Amino acid sequence: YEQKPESNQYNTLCEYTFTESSQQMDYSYRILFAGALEDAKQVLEKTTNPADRFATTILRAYAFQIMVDNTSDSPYSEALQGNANATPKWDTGETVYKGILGEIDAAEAALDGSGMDVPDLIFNKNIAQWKGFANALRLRMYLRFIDANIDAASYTEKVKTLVQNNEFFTGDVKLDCFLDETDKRNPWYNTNAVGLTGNHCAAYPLVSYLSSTGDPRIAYGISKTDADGKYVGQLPGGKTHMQSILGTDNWKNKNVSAIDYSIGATKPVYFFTQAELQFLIAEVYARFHNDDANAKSAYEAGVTADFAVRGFAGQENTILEGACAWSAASTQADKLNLIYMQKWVSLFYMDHMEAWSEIRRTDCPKLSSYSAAQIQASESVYTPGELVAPWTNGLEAGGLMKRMTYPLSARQQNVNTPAGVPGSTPVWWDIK
Amino acid sequence: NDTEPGGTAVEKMAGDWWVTVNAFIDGKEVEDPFGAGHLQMSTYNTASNSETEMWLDDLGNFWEYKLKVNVNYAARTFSTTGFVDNVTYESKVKITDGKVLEKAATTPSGMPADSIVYMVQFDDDEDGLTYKVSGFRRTGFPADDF
Amino acid sequence: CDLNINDDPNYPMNDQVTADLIFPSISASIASAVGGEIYNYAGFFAQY
Amino acid sequence: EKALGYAATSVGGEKIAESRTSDVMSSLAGKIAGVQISSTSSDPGASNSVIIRGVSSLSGTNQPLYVVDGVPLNNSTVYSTDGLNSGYDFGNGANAINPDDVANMTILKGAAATALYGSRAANGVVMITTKSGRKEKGVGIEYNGGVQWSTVLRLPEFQNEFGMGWNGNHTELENGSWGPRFDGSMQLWGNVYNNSQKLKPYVAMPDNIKDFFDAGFRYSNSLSFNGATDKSDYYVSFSQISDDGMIPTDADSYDKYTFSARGSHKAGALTFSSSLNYAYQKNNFATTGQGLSMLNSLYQTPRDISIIGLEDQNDPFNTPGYYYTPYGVMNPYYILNNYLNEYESERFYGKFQLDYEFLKYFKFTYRMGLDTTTGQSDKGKPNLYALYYEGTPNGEGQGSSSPFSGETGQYSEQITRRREINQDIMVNFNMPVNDFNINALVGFNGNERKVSYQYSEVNDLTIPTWFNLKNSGKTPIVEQHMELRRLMGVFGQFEGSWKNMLYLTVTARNDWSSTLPKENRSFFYPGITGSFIFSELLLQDVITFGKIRASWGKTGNDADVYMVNPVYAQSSNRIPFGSLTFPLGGVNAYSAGNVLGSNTLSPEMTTESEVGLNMAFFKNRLSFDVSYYNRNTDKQIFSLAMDPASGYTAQNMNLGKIRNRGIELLISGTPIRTKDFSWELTWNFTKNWSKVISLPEELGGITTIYGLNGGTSMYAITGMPVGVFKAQVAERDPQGRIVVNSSTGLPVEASEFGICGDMNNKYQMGVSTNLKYKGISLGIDFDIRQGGVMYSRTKDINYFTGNAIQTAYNDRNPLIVPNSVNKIVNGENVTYVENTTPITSSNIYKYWGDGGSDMGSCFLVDKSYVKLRSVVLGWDLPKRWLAKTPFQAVKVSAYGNNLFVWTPSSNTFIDPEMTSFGNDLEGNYGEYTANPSSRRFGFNLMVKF
Amino acid sequence: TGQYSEQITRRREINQDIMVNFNMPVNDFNINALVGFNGNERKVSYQYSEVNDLTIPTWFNLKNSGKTPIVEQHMELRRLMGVFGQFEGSWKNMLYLTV
Amino acid sequence: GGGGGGGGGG
Ligand SMILES: CCCCCCCCCC(=O)OCCCOC(=O)CCCCCCCCC
Ligand SMILES: CCCCCCCCCC(=O)OCCCOC(=O)CCCCCCCCC
Ligand SMILES: [Ca+2]
Ligand code: NA
Repeated sequence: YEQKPESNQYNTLCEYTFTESSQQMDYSYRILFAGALEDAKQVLEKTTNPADRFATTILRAYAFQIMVDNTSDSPYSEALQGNANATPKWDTGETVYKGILGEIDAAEAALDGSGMDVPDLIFNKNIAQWKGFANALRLRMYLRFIDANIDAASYTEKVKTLVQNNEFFTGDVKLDCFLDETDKRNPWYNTNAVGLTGNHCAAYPLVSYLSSTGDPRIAYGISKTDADGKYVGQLPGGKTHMQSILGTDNWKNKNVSAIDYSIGATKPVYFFTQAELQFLIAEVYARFHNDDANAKSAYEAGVTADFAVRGFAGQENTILEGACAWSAASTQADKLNLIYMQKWVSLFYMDHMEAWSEIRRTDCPKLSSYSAAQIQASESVYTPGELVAPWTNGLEAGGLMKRMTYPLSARQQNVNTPAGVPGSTPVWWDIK
Repeated sequence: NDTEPGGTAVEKMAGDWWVTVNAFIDGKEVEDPFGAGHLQMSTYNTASNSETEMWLDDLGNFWEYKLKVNVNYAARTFSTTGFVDNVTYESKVKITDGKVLEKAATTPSGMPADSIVYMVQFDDDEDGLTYKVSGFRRTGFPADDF
Repeated sequence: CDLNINDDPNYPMNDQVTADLIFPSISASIASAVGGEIYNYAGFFAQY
Repeated sequence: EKALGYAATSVGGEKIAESRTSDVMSSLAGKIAGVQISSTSSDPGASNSVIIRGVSSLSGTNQPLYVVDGVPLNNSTVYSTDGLNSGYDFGNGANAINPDDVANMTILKGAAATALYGSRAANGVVMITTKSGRKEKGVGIEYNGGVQWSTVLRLPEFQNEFGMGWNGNHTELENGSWGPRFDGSMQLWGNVYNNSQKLKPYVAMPDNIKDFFDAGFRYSNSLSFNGATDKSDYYVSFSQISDDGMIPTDADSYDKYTFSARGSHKAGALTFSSSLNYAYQKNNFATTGQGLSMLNSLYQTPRDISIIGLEDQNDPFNTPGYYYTPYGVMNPYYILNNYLNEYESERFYGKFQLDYEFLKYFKFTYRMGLDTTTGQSDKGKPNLYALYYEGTPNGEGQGSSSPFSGETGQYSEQITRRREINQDIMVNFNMPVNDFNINALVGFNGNERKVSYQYSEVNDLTIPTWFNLKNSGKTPIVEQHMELRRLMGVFGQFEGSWKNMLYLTVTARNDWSSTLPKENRSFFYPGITGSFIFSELLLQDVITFGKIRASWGKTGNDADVYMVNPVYAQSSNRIPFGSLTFPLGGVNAYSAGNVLGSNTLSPEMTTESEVGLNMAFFKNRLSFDVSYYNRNTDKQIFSLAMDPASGYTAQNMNLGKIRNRGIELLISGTPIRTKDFSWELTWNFTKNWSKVISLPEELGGITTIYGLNGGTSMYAITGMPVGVFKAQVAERDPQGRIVVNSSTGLPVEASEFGICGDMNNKYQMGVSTNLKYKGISLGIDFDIRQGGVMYSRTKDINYFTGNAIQTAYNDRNPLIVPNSVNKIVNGENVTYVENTTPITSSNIYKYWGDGGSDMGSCFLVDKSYVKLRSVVLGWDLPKRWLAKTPFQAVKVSAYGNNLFVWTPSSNTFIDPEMTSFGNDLEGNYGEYTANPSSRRFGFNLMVKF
Repeated sequence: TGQYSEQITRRREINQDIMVNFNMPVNDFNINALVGFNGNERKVSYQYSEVNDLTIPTWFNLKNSGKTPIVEQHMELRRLMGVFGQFEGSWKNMLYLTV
Repeated sequence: GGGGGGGGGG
């Protein structure tokens, strides 16, 4: 999505004109370390029940992973020590990815058969599915190492041992327990439909790709234009430019397709969608085994999972047997292209953090050779689905966003926080 | 006790303009030979914020030229001494008898507007003529657009 | 000393109470009875 | 008793009362050296700030101890905990005093000799003394009847060149004035209702905002009764004050009622006295801030829109679903007639004092004080969504970008209970020996403060306008809170005297506090002051009086309540513009509290050394007072910012020294004094040097006092003055040229925020003049404060809205930022070239909205001003006219307050005397579209029987 | 399953009396007249909050529930003015009459 | 800092 023309809350996210002092992550950093990770430390101090320790460790590891995919380095090994170390050193993302994967391992091996005696709003004390949540994160991180070419050999054999065991989660990994009232909604909804007014319109890449593929999912989360009744995306960071070029009266909200908030009031919060799980296996098969039949199986498992979640069960036919089908794809790269693009669709309005990080790892969707201003002048140059570097771009080195600023809170009170790099420098596992 | 908003050194001759390009052919002036209609053009100050020069920018809409012209702010005139570098695309342009005439023109809505006029030649124009760029300052009502 | 203060502030103005504000009471009222103490003593008479 | 070893100032009640202010201390603004006194706003019933010798407490208790007779008077503040979205200020504890009841106010600025009052006297003391019964003619009745008006003082200076539009283009629904230069032509504006639209001349209305305001109006009535015998006295007083401010409708409203009755009776060696006072208050606030608040809605008005034409709601175009603009604001008249913010408070305080003299030189005294308060807030918003959303442009015609989403109505109510008790047991000994004189007094002090409240709120009003906890189909929200703290202490104060010439006093006091760690609650603080009147035993008689004083002393201090132990709160998560709290979904959860406790804290210790001089000449026709002070506050207990990756966002610890050094200087003289005419001038001058010395560096040496997320933030940083602002600034090349985006033309942000000022005045002074001629009295007082900066949302909005005069800059023709370059970077070779990209007309709006070439730092505004603070014309009727009348005295009076303000040329927006974040330290952050300061003038009739 | 509630109630009554009294002996008779005005205003209000099912089974606080709170609020207001008169007559400290 | 802040509409 992009910034709705008639409001202004996210101009600097869209044009990448934010800085370290814009604290675009300071709230999240706070609630991740002083909230989630501290309570985990206490839970670990208060219970001796392996299954509770196990599910706690998985949520701790998941929180570290998120931070690392934002700022590469994260505190760890020296964090959560209070006054014993108010300025923890920032470990390199790699040292914490191996660390938290070691923790999950040690916690799984600690299991004894006894049950969870703790309120579990993710899985309702189903130990089997915490195990699947933990393998799914292993898959997710094992593939980060490989495409970073760091110990790729061994993590290649583990990712294959993982996928043939098929010991993953069923359904979705989600916190589904919100109500449409007050302080109890989906966080994104609450912030952007209750706290603020509508700020989101559809982006051009998404809208052109869904309309090209003839995808019915295009109605889920996206509304027709009030001006004309079509699906119209806005080019990244191009709000001020479309108003400059078309005139104020011909590029209002009327002319661009709004993101629909009404499906979000009680919408769950996803940590690992099932569509994403299958799309990762479909990749492991297609690329490290040579098992086309199985890759296609997990690819179609992915499209039909995401088709059911948005309320279009029965309609995967329109991209599974329609053109962009596993067989109108001759190269093995055209089929990995197929997996990554449908992973990308399946992650819209579900788990946006994971979409961006997988965009960084596979670099698919690719970055268009054509600039925003060219794409606007003649759309034929554009191949629907590839990203567009923002029309105004505050990255001195251009291109796309690769990481997030360090928290200003960490900057001002932790002498050891790494020096602010620009948003163009990649995290430790994005190497192209 | 009234705060003066301020401005750059050439504030009153900077602007956005709606102009049409005429030519002088065989002595007589022919109306819009290139059939281009009304076109958008900007003039604006230089980063040096001087009273002595000013940018003239056709915005890619006629010949794709942009050059600094010499300005006399008091007489509201602007010209070039011979041919000057075109920064848009490696060419050379000459601006002659340039005037900004306050409230002298009228908009399509029948309202007074500032007029702009200037004669122009280009060194890669195979026919080597002098053109007359004339227009008015843009208002902002879409009725006055083209 | 205004004496016209005898409209009960604890309850809404009678205009503002519309048919859609009253109608859901009808089923809940009926349910609280026939699924409560009536249902109760009927379970003894039917010998459940 | 001016054997005092440090600076103080005495004001008689006649001058306190004569400004006819609702409050005791706001008439004193700019008249006392070292006493900084400012109101939070001109809204009726607002708090007043009083800070003596700068801020010492980093958060956030810098008010002086108010001691009424002399019992600690409670002075808690009631103002909004969220000043961005719903700012309101309901008052200050000292405001309850009836100014007509005051006999003498002495303000003690020194923290060297505080054993009498305890810890809270380190911010200074305001020692009020109330009037007593007296013998006089005739019946002992004084009446004061007042009447007064207020008008708006300074509105932002507006551009009047361009009307409604955006990007330079004409629109019909904008909240801003980025359209075309005015034509005089017939344009369309506002929504279309029933297939018809408003069409008006496209001209400016320069007075449109000015004419929205009313004249405020205020009546007051004060009555007292007094009498004495030679063994007793009795005083009983009543005061009423009814304020309806300049904002249209009754939404500025303050009603004050006080009643008080004090008496004494001596029998033999025993005297008992008591003073019992009751105070009532009802405030109504016109809420401020960035949402559907009145003033935000009012400032976002095109310069061609007539505001007073928007009031009639029988005109459908002013109805909320067709109001001309839908961009996150509403009709101000609708917000004022339909939103509720209300406060009501009843308060009883008093003392009992028993004095018993024995053995010729001893005096025992017992004094008990009790202060108790109940207050009730009631806040409501209509459910705009179900009222106006479907069917209207503003409306379902705007979808998710409507001002009615999710304005589904809200109502809450809070009830708050405060109660302080103070107990004093003192025995005093006083005996002359030779020319020497010994004054010794030892004492015990007990203190107990408690506050509690309960709070309940419902959202989604079923019947949209009725504000009642029953009117919601959804879960209510409830909160309850209680604090209790206790202090005991013993103290002694020995005062030696020699021949009315050499006064030397020493103090000493050891408190025990509940709020310190159990292992360390006792703290001890001594103090030495001295005084020497050298003109007494120096001829002439040209030196009327000559005094030199010195003081060295410490005062201790404990922490705020409950800062030693770890807590677990009920789990909640603060997310941008919202929360996600437990219970979900049926489960309740507790999270470890995000402030780390400490059981190692030690007491706070304030040390101060002061010298001073006081000389008078020619029968007190020329006087001066000067003081030099050096105050450091050490080990102050504070919740100091910490990296959240430690597990907590803050740790309680002892800070370092906050220092205030400065000079206070007062000069007065009467150039002219005949029988019928006297003229006196007075000049007071203050210069205070604020410096934080150290913040424990293990946590960095910076901590936030108040700031916007990714926006202007005020800090305390290790080596600098309290309250330094950081704000966004344009990048600049090594040569001071401003770096500019090569495509849009607008300035580029720098890597870091720039340090852009502090909150402190560099100096502040007043100049006053009094003229008497035959019972005619004329006073003029000027208040000067220069230096410091302050965030101003008033500017920020009139820049963004394109209404400020500054935005008419290049007459809005495309322009290159003078002295601008582009940063050409190829991998790692940075090079700057001359910028040739102009700001287009379409983007002019955004150049100014973000602050021009200053960027965010633009909205830090110079705090400086000169004010004509008060003027008082007074006429005591000649006594002979009162002969066949019941009147002993009549004095008619005319006065004006806050009459005119001059500011630097860089500030054409606000009266710097505004805030949105209270009357203490966080208030210095700035003003978040506070309501505009008022100019007040009135009459007062004083009738004595 | 536990319960905790809290109520704050607030009452306030104002009464005002303005009277003039007249007393004159005439011969043996004695006359005392009294005309007056009375004004009165009474007001009570309260606000009430309650939570059930206590998470921590012994701690009595409105935070200590995972279930819905109950909230109730109440106000009543009544006013009254009156005029009155009381004539008492008296003969020789023997007959007394009052109207 | 802390405390949000919204842009306006235009
Ligand atoms: C000549 C008699 C002197 C009696 C002096 C009473 C001495 C106790 C002070 C004390 O220990 O701590 C005071 C802190 C709070 O006290 C209260 O909350 C009030 C407790 C109740 C005090 C009642 C005092 C009665 C006064 C006639
Ligand atoms: C010589 C003075 C005679 C004053 C006589 C005042 C008479 C009017 C009372 C009235 O109408 O109704 C009383 C009902 C409640 O009164 C209030 O709520 C109190 C209203 C405020 C009354 C303030 C009285 C101040 C008296 C010092
Ligand atoms: Ca008013
Ligand atoms: Na926490």
